[PDB]
Amino acid sequence: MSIFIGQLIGFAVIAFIIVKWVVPPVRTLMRNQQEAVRAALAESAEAAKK
Amino acid sequence: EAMLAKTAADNRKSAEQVAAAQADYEKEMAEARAQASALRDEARAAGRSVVDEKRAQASG
Repeated sequence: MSIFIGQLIGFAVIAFIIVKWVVPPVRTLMRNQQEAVRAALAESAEAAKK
Repeated sequence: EAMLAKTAADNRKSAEQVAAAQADYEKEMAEARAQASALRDEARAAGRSVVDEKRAQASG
């Protein structure tokens, strides 16, 4: 049961590290991709209007 | 990819079509003005022929 506590603290540390350092950059990458595709769609609409 | 290629070719088409429309408008303007000038010149030529035959008749 002690090893269960050890792994639980380890997983808490892993989750903290993730949400602290990995989640922000990957979320920003997803946002950048979303904005790129959104801008592409907007440009296509503007081209049709033009 | 097809939407992006469309957007690109469509923008190019509009960009050349504005210029093509302006060129066609200028071309028809020039053609109409040339026709008007030809009308004026033909009227003057016919009048000159009229006065020339008048000169011939009066001389005779």
